[PDB]
Amino acid sequence: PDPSIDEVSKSDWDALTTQEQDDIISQVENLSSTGWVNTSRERKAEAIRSAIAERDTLYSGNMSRLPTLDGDAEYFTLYLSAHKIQLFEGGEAQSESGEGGSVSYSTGGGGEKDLQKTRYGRMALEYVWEDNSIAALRTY
Amino acid sequence: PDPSIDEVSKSDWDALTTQEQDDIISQVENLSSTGWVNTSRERKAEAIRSAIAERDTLYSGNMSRLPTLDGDAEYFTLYLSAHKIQLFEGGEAQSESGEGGSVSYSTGGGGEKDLQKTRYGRMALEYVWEDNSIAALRTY
Amino acid sequence: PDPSIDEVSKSDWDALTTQEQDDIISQVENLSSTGWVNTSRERKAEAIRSAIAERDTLYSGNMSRLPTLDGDAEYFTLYLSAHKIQLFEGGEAQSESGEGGSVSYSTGGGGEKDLQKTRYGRMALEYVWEDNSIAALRTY
Amino acid sequence: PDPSIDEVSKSDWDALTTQEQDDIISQVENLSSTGWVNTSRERKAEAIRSAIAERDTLYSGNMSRLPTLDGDAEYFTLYLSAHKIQLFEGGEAQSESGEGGSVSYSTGGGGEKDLQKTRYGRMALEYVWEDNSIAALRTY
Amino acid sequence: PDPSIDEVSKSDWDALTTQEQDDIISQVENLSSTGWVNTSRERKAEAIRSAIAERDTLYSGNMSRLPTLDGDAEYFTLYLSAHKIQLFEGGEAQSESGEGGSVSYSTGGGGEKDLQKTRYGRMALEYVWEDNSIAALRTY
Amino acid sequence: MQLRRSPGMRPMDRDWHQERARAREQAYSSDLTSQFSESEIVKYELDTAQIDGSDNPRTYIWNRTIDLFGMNGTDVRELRNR
Amino acid sequence: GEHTFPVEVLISGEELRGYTAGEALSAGEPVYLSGDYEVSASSADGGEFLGVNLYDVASGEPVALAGDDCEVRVEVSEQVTANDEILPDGLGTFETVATSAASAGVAIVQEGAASGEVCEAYIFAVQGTTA
Amino acid sequence: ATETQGEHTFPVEVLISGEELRGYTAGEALSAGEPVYLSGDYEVSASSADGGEFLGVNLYDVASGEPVALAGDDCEVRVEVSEQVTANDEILPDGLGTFETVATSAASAGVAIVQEGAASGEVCEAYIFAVQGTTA
Amino acid sequence: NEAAINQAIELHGFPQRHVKVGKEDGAPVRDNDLRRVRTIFDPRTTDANTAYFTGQDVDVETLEAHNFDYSAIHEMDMRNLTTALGLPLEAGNVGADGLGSGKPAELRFALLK
Ligand SMILES: [K+]
Ligand SMILES: [K+]
Ligand SMILES: [K+]
Ligand SMILES: [Mg+2]
Ligand SMILES: [Mg+2]
Ligand SMILES: [Mg+2]
Repeated sequence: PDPSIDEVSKSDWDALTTQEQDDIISQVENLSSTGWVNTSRERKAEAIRSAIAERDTLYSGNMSRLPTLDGDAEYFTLYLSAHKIQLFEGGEAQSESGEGGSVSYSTGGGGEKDLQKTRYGRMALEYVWEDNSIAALRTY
Repeated sequence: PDPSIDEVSKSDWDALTTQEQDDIISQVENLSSTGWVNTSRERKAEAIRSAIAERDTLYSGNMSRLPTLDGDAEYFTLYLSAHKIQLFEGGEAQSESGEGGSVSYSTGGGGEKDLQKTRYGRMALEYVWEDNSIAALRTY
Repeated sequence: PDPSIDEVSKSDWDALTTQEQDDIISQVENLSSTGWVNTSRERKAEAIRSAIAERDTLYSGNMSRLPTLDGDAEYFTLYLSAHKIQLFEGGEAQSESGEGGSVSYSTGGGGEKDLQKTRYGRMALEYVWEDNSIAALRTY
Repeated sequence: PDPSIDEVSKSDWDALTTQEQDDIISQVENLSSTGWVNTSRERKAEAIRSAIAERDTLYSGNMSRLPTLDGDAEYFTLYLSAHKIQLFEGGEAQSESGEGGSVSYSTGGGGEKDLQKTRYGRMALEYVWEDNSIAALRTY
Repeated sequence: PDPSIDEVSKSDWDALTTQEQDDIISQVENLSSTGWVNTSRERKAEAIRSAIAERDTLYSGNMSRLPTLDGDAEYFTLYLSAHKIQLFEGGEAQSESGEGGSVSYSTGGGGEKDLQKTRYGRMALEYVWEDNSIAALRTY
Repeated sequence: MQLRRSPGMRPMDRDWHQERARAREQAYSSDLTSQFSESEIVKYELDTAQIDGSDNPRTYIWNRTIDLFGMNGTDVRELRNR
Repeated sequence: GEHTFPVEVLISGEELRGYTAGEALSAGEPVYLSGDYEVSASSADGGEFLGVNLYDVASGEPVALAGDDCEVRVEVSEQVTANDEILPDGLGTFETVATSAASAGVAIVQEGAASGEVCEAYIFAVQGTTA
Repeated sequence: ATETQGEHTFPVEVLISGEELRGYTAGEALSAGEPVYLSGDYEVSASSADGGEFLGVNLYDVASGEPVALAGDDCEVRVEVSEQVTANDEILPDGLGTFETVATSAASAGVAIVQEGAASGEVCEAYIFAVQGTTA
Repeated sequence: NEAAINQAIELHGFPQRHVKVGKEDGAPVRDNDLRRVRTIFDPRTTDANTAYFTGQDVDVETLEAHNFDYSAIHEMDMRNLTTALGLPLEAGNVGADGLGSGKPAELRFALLK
């Protein structure tokens, strides 16, 4: 995308043209085989705006003078966006069934905090020290 | 929205025009792929009014000099609102089955506190230090 | 409502006009998408009267010099009312089924104490230090 | 492939011709007997670009002077790509059933971390010390 | 085979004639009663090339001057190849069912790590000290 | 009658001096609300203390991310040209 | 807002100089010469930078400037990355040369930061009235 | 950068004057006298061939990831030049570990000024007066 | 060894305060968050009878003074050096059992004379 998702903050996102936003939306839609086609544009936009906000407010700053967002900020924001869209869609499907057959997925259910609860969140969680607390500070 | 949900108190919400409330309601409805269309306006207004009230009474103030609402107050109040609407709808659906077609979601035994019991609540919880008690004071 | 549910004690509730009570009942009915419309007025009035009484007797007074009702007293009393109505309806539905399909809710567990046992009770419980014993007192 | 997946960084991937990318995509598609043929070209490209970015940021650097990527960087990046494509498809299937038979795969996860959640991730994880922390450093 | 699989490195495999590769592919196909006949040549070639690379990078060197690949390096590379092919086919079958009957296998929920996930991996694992850490070293 | 907290008495209190000195030494800015409790601001009349960060030693101390020359903790108001 | 700023402006460097505040100024604010040894908050687009104010001052008070040849913590009004050149934004913050109408910066970002965060930067130049 | 004396080769001391020594992480293996630029958070790498990539010169040979001492601006340095230079020439990182003139480069401003002239491949003495970063 | 002892006393001879912040497996605390905690517990601002009030998720741990026998190391260094220079151990302000009196004293003083 012309502006990349890591280059824009919450106020910048609001200032983008529809096309600049649609480029980023289209990139987020690459992270699912279904593309979440049955979810409308406003909801995808809201998920991205919200992911940008959380990146800048929850997953920013430094930790023992290391960056908190240690991984690629582009893919972190896209995975955080995909996590949000999948939660607006009601969560991970553990199983799906109908006339076309049945499938059951290896989700395991061991996750209990927010980012642990979907595959996109579990990917995003590697970019940010797995939410570990390695901050350290000194007196002088 | 013209006034943003983080800019308004409980008294301000009561003072807003119907359009200013409807813009905020429309924003909250973006957080579900279903938009909770079968739940009436009054209930969505009550959920938002309650979320604003609960933010300002229950997730406000400081722990040490740090603010207790660390994340973006907009998305916090929206996720707290979405948690309330989903509880007014009866809770998370763990599983849904219709005309043969069936789905099961990876909700699991996520916890026992209020915010742990919904996907929106688990998201909101990350903005407020996950309800941890990092407060500290000293004598003078 | 004209008098708010936090502005009335049990004897005040008894003294209200039918319309003033109906405004408060209508506010409680917003907390469920169903409105509990198949449960009669007398039962909703009894639940509210009981919530007012139970607030003033069990969820009042100080712990240390902090009020035991930390959150908004309005929404606390409304959630406590909704909790009571949901218990008069038989408890939380964990699963529902018929001609129109099936749904299972993530409302499993719910601890052992009454407020833990429905979603409205779990919400109410956050307003009141989660029923914890933080009171301290001294000699002089 | 002419340039190999281990020879290209994120910016290099963007600089490749469509044919050089399609050769790398074709190599990744060898890692599943299904070839993920129902996923579109853009999604496979996104998964590879992400795997390259994630390798260079999360699985790079030294660890007690040992390189953190100990195994072959080619096959590591391919397994990390296949892991991502499999997560864009859902999870791993634990079970599949339909008109033509049923099967169950013993794809039970080794734990809650992302790489543990698919067979490709479990393979990739052996190339990188199984995500262990063998770093050591001295004062001078 | 004329060049044996233990005599070729990754660059040697790429330099073999198609017949020399097909002799080695044929040998790997003997490790399953099904021969994986419905999986194409290029997937089997990718599995073998990957097994050669992974042998030379993850299962090479010494521990206390003992070779880390203690068993026959031919059969280790063939089992490592068969492990990869079986994972490209989706994993172990735990259970299979259809018109021709049903069978369930003693797969029994094998442990968290890569080689533990299939029968070929469990065989390969005996050739490499079961992935144990018996290395020892001295100062002089 | 005058209590220790009564407004006419504050200048006589050893603690009122000591904690105002403490506040001057401990601030990074004149913006009290971001740094001190309502209790501290009222009890020690911190509006009237010349708080601005200029008397905090840590305003002047080098605190470099990579310190080759072992030079962190040095205070610039102790250099020869000061 | 919380206006959170437990921020030590100086990272490293000897190069602090004295001026008179021409208005009330705040720690980490970029400033320029508004009169004879008098300094005021920099406007946008690169005609106006001498250094950053270390600590809060009222109008007419003596002020310490972190000049060039010095290292500082400064708030950015946009996202920035290592090697970005930056200059005063007019809003009491810095922004990139790339965002501004100016062709050249006054400090070089050494540690990146998101919009409204504090970056770590090395000040290397001053800008005045060229017409 | 080397001086010959009989059989012997001596490394020249890079830093002639100045005290703007400052410490960074090596983003790659680097050798004494190379021009470098910021490549990540407190991380420096060898400068590319035109403008916008200079913070200082590396003072000693390092493996990747080691801490590096730079001479920054406000220093006089001994540096190898890839072309003939004269007093008053502005010079710029060359992309080859050397410097070259601004006149030769695609850029329009230097990072150091030549104080003593030198032939191609010889050691120049120069004063570092500026850094260069991403302006876009 | 004298330099080693002096340096070891500075690092190890005195207890040091270690405040740990946040719940274990809880929400992470960043450097700016620790800055506001450092302000409350700053040893320069602390005085002997300061009391602390906290939530459950703040721990005031201690690096204890890590006992080592620098006296015995000093005695060993002095015994090495004094004997190397031919002096009696007593010239170094160090003594030993059974060497203070009788034939054991008479001999070392005979050797010195
Ligand atoms: K005191
Ligand atoms: K502008
Ligand atoms: K050129
Ligand atoms: Mg190795
Ligand atoms: Mg000089
Ligand atoms: Mg968390």
